[PDB]
Amino acid sequence: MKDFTTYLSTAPVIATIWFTFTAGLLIEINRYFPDPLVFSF
Amino acid sequence: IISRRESLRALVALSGIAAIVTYGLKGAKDADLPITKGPQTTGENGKGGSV
Amino acid sequence: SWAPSVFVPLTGLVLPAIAMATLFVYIEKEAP
Amino acid sequence: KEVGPKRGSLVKILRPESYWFNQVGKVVSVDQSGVRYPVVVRFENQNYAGVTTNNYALDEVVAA
Amino acid sequence: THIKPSAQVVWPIVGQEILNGDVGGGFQGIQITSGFFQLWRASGITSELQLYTTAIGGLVMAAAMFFAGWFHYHKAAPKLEWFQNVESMLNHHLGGLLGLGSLAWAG
Amino acid sequence: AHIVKIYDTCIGCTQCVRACPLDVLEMVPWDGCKASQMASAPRTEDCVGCKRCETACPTDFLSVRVYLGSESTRSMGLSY
Amino acid sequence: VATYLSNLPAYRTGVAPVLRGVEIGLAHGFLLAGPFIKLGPLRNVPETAEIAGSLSAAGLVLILALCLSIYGSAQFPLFSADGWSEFAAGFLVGGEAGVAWAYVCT
Amino acid sequence: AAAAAAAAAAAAAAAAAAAAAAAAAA
Amino acid sequence: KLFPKFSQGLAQDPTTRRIWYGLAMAHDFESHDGMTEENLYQKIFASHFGQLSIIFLWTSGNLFHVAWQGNFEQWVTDPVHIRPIAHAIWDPHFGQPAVEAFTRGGASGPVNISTSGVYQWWYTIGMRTNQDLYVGSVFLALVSAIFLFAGWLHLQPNFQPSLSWFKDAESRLNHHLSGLFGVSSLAWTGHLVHVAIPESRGQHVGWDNFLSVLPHPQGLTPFFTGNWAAYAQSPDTASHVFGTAQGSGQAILTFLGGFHPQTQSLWLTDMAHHHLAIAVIFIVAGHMYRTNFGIGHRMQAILEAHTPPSGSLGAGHKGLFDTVNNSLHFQLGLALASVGTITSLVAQHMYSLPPYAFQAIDFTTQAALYTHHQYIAGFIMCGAFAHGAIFFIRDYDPEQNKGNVLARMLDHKEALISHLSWVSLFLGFHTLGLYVHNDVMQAFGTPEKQILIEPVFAQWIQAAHGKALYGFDFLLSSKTSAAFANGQSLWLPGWLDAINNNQNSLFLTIGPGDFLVHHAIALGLHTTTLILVKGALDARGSKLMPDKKDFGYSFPCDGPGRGGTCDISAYDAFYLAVFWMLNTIGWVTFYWHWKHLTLWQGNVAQFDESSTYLMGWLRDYLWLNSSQLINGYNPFGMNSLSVWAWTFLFGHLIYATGFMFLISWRGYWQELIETLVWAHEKTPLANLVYWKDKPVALSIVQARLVGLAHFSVGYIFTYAAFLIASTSGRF
Amino acid sequence: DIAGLTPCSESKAYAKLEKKELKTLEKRLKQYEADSAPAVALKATMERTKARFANYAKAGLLCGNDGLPHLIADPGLALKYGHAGEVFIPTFGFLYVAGYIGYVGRQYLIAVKGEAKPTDKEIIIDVPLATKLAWQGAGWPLAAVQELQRGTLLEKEENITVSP
Ligand code: CLA
Ligand code: CLA
Ligand code: CLA
Ligand code: CLA
Ligand SMILES: CC1=C(/C=C/C(C)=C/C=C/C(C)=C/C=C/C=C(C)/C=C/C=C(C)/C=C/C2=C(C)CCCC2(C)C)C(C)(C)CCC1
Ligand code: SF4
Repeated sequence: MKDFTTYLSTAPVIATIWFTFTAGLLIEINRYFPDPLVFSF
Repeated sequence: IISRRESLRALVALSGIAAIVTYGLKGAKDADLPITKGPQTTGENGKGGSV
Repeated sequence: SWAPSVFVPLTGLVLPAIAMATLFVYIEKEAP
Repeated sequence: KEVGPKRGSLVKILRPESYWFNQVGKVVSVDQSGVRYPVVVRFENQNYAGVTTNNYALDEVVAA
Repeated sequence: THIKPSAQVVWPIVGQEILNGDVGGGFQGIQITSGFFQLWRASGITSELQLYTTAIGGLVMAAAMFFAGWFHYHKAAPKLEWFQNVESMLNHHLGGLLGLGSLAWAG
Repeated sequence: AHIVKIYDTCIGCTQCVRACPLDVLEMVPWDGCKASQMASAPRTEDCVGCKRCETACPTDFLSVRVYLGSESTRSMGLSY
Repeated sequence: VATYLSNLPAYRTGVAPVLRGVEIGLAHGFLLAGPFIKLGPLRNVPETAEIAGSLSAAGLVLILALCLSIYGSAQFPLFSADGWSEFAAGFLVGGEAGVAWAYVCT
Repeated sequence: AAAAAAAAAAAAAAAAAAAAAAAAAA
Repeated sequence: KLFPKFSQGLAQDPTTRRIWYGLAMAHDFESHDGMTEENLYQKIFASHFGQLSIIFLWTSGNLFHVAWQGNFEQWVTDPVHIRPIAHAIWDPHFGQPAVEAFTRGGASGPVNISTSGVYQWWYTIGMRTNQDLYVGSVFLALVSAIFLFAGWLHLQPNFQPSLSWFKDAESRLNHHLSGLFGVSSLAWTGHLVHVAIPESRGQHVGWDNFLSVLPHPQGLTPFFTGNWAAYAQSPDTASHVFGTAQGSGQAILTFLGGFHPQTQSLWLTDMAHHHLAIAVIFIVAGHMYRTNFGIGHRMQAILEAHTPPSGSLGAGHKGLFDTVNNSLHFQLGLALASVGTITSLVAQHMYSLPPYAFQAIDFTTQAALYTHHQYIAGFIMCGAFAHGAIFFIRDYDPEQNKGNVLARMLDHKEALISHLSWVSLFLGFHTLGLYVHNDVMQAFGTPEKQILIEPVFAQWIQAAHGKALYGFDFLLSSKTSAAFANGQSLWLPGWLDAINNNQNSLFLTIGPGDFLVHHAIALGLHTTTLILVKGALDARGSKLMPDKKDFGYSFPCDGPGRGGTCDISAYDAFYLAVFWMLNTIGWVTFYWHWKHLTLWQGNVAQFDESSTYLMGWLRDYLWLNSSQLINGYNPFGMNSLSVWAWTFLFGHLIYATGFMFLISWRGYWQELIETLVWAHEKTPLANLVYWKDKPVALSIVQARLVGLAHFSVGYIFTYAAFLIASTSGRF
Repeated sequence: DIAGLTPCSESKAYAKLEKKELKTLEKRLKQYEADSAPAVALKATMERTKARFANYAKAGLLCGNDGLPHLIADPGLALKYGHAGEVFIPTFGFLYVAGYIGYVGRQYLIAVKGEAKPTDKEIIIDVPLATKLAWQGAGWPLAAVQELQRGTLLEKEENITVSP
């Protein structure tokens, strides 16, 4: 499955994994921090 | 009357003369051109709403 | 007073038709 | 003697109208005759026609 | 007559839960327009159990179709003169697909 | 009459002549290359300027070169 | 039809161009008056419906007669500098006659 | 037609000078 | 065969593009057959008489149709409620409801309401009667015939100028600064002080009694003695009535600032001291350059000697003079750059400082006069870069320009274009991204989550000019500052009363809707220059095509080779910018009009709520204000807006016809014409007819121009229909 | 009150618009039973809404004529009046992450050119290499300004030109 991990390491597959990472990170933050218009403390 | 080119060029141009110089006065039909009528009822109001 | 019913069919029907014609016959002259 | 650089040296192109101006490639062969443009250079950078090689003269071509 | 058809519900995160309108029927969601609820009353579904069992029947059928393209390309793929039997294809597609399909749906 | 002028960066691979759809180009002897040949355009009266020659030249900053000049009835590609 | 095209005056070579333009003039004479006399700006005036529409249609014949002579000075036994000038002359005289022939046919 | 004929009689002398300009330039 | 008398290479063209290119490169004098440089300058010089004789015939046409078909003598007495008249209508295609719906303004027949606003300009320069307007029309019609005859005579071989007469940049720039700018403005203050000042005070100064009326009651005695403040003793009061003597005043050169109280225009007296002051400076600046008398400055020693040390600017400006004096496209490109910016400066300074009486009360006049001189400024500014790009091909000489500042422009030319491409990309990301952020927050019902950045850097400037709405108390809002206290008798109290009035366009109050749109204007300015400066710099070549200078400025392409070179020329790099120009001037005029609609209606909060997000641009400015426009004609009836309703659909039609020449390109069409040629050559009885010029499809460069023209005409006619009818529909 | 403004805890059109939104939510809430999840969702929307207004007034956001939180993007008017969290804190909270993505993407391209064929490893991202540069690029301004001092950041006039 080394050839299968090359496919997982191509350009659009890493793009669609990292964008689910980065959106999915910002979605969970914007759940547990509702509406951050301004940097509070 | 006309049979050559330059005779026909004169007759078309003179027939364009004879229609248009009459069309301004005698040829403006009562039903065709409402601009060649009299001043009717109203219209001379402001542009509406505000200024 | 009779001007705007005469000069407008000149410039708009007649004088352009002369310019439709003379500026067309000039186009396809065979150059000597 | 053998004019031009060696068979496989790195080189820098100085032809200002070439696509690889100020750019580094490998000489592949230098033709030893009275040809105007003997020095054949291969590149990794392909041009807008996909052609990775060109002939250059002796003077448009500088080492390293 | 009064309850608007709705089958898409969004997640309440950035204020996008306002897209869950008051579609009626004790329910909030995007009012759909693709008319599946009119298929399903025409199919006489009447329960969300029937929709769930034919959704599992859809996942099963999709993996069967992915198997079939895998099988009929990688494992056992047809020859050229199989495809060039256009008499046999039209006899099967007019009779079996279109004919027996509308016999089965009438049933 | 388009202006086709070729240059000394020609290598004589005659791909421009084979690509010319109007026989504008032909191959003349010339000692400045290994193939001993350089193109020539004796028939630019017939050229349309469709530039299939300089799509085909391998040399960087194309050796053949077409300058779109004044168009006659043969340069506009007319059956009429 | 090879029979019918040898009848109508565009292809009658054995006719003088004056009579050629005269028959073409009247044929387009009492015909293009039709749309002006029926559905121009004066449909609903039952006295000017035949007057101004025919007078406008005679103006259109005057435009087409100039439009023919413009072609003869542009382009150059009709295809000549003289045979066309006799052709456009017969179209003007034949066309004005046919438009008056349209108003007669009331 | 006072200022019409006076401008026309001025345009007569203006055209006569134009006949001087149409010759003395070439 | 005969029509392109200038290009014999077009005279040998048997096709129908002979007609199209006989028209379009007829004024490209540098490429005509047998043209020499002495023959070049003489045809340009006579053509400038041709432009001048058209302008004065045009202006004498405006003076005639106002004097004959207009109501200027009726508009003088009541300049608020009586609407102006441009020229009466004779369209015999009209119907009777379309006669009586266009009779307005108290006139007899149908009329057009003049939105150009030449009444307000004429009423404040002293015109009162129609007999004063016919005299001005007959005067300019004489002067237009002078410039027609002058352009004829300055081509005649006795009167043809020498080649060195044109290159005398010393003597022209010495005469045009001092005479054409100074003496002209000195003479215009002569028209103001003698005529236009006392005409507002109710005193007829005509040609009969101008040698009898003293302009000032102790005239020419302060000028010869020295007490020039005697000319500003009793000015027009704060209760002056324009056109009468009621509270008149007697000063001729007052320096007040701010506005007249009735007209809300500039004072006539400081407009007299204005054009007097710059007349003195232009005459003094008109004695700078060394022509023939041993004194003055040589242009050949000011450019070349300003070279900074340590190689800051290469070889300095060394050698530019022979590339400005000999090149015309450099001179034309500078002139279109200068005029195109002082065309905006006309537009930016006439809504805020309206110079003519009862302007900024006539609202459609204000809308037309701003939008006109912004698109006129937009086209002139992109032509500066166009003829700047023609300079690098036709006129640039690198051997003449070794190392000057002009060649260092071409040297670091990628640093210019990539830093423009960063600024344009940063602005477009972060202006659109803020509007989309605001639009989503409007869509989710929560306007509080918007990004509303207050325009601090401009409100700081307005407070520094004297706007105490924001309370920065900085310079002129600061009452204990220096600049406030150095001018309380000089020029400030008129100016400070005029800003803090909330109902004029002098330094409008701004909020975050104005933050976003100035950055959008900045986007549109930086991107339009990105396209144009790239069109100038890469006019001589790129890595894709290193001999672009060999083809010329306006060529179609360089073939499909090298990946494909659609739109590679600097002409094709100029034309893309006209789209981004009309976009940009579309953004400045949407923002001008809609902030002024909400100002003039009174709902000044209806802008600031809705301008922060792009739906409010759509559903509150385009949707809401086009209500009475599109109702210009309906099956119920029609009104005075139907000529602007018809044009509004006429503008959409030319616009979309422009996409036909832009999306469809040439070669679909050339094959379609080849079927039409067949169907013409085989049709019986139409074979009598045959063409002379062979029908070919419009060329590639032509299709750009014809499509851009249909794009631009339909763009202009659409917005001008919306601008005039949305303003005058409710006003 | 900096530039004609007012605190949102002090303005009234802000509180009027808060009461405008909670009015719209409650007249939407009335159609459902108090146990129903279409009403549990709307009351959870309100408590996200009412806390949002409480938190904007807590931070001292500036309202104006329209009662909306206005931002002040100038240091010296945000540092002086306590508003660096509006723009001046996220203008460096961004530019940390921005140049981070730039530096990681830079170091991945620099460390791929010394290979056999580097175009293959722009399709097939070397994940053990790319994640290694991803973690260790967390001190990228500390590494960039050291590279800025050498002359190794800016490549010289080996760069490609047309006709200078
Ligand atoms: C009566 C028998 C029969 C039936 C029912 C079908 C049915 C179908 N054929 Mg078909 N075919 C047949 C005989 C048959 N074929 C024969 C004899 C040949 C050789 C000449 C072909 C050659 C052929 C080609 C070359 C193609 C098809 C395609 C299709 C599909 C059309 C797509 C569509 O409209 O969706 C209708 C969808 C459905 C009705 C869903 C139900 C699907 C059923 C379960 C599968 C079809 C029944 C199957 C043929 C019976 C064998 C079962 C299998 C386990 C062995 C459809 C599934 C096209 C296609 O989609 O390729 C996959 C296509 O490209 N057929
Ligand atoms: C003092 C003597 C003098 C004067 C008055 C002029 C005057 C003129 N020359 Mg000239 N010339 C002179 C000496 C002089 N020349 C000499 C000695 C030479 C040889 C070295 C030349 C060589 C020369 C050439 C080669 C050309 C001219 C041209 C012109 C004309 C300029 C075009 C124009 O009208 O724009 C004038 C522009 C303005 C008035 C606007 C700018 C003013 C301000 C800054 C703009 C904003 C304020 C604005 C006025 C407000 C408007 C309000 C209201 C009017 C709407 C103008 C008639 C050109 C021309 O048209 O040919 C006849 C031309 O091609 N000249
Ligand atoms: C001071 C003003 C000025 C002057 C003297 C020139 C002079 C020149 N320009 Mg330039 N230009 C200018 C301003 C100026 N330009 C501006 C403001 C722009 C930007 C819009 C340009 C953009 C420009 C380009 C891109 C090019 C030139 C070119 C030329 C040269 C050829 C002239 C030509 O093609 O005319 C002929 C002009 C026409 C036939 C007009 C074409 C049609 C236009 C768009 C008008 C259409 C209006 C439409 C019909 C409106 C009616 C609508 C209807 C419904 C009412 C000549 C040296 C060309 C050149 O030098 O080639 C190397 C060239 O390529 N110019
Ligand atoms: C509405 C139409 C439109 C838009 C958006 C643009 C946008 C742009 N043009 Mg322009 N252009 C247009 C019409 C338009 N143009 C037309 C009609 C012409 C005439 C042909 C031109 C001619 C033209 C030229 C000649 C030039 C430009 C340039 C630019 C760029 C300016 C820099 C900028 O603002 O970047 C900001 C860009 C955006 C905000 C758009 C991006 C949208 C988002 C942010 C992307 C991500 C969203 C999402 C995730 C993507 C979804 C896809 C997928 C996942 C489903 C930008 C891409 C210049 C350029 O390249 O400058 C760098 C340049 O030289 N354009
Ligand atoms: C391409 C090219 C070209 C063109 C160019 C252009 C087009 C330009 C433009 C330019 C421009 C368009 C510029 C502008 C400028 C401006 C400026 C530079 C400004 C400044 C300002 C100022 C300085 C101000 C000041 C002030 C203030 C602050 C306010 C108040 C007042 C005062 C004065 C104090 C040419 C042709 C040459 C050729 C070559 C190349
Ligand atoms: S130009 Fe067109 S025709 Fe002439 S050679 Fe090149 S390709 Fe063949």
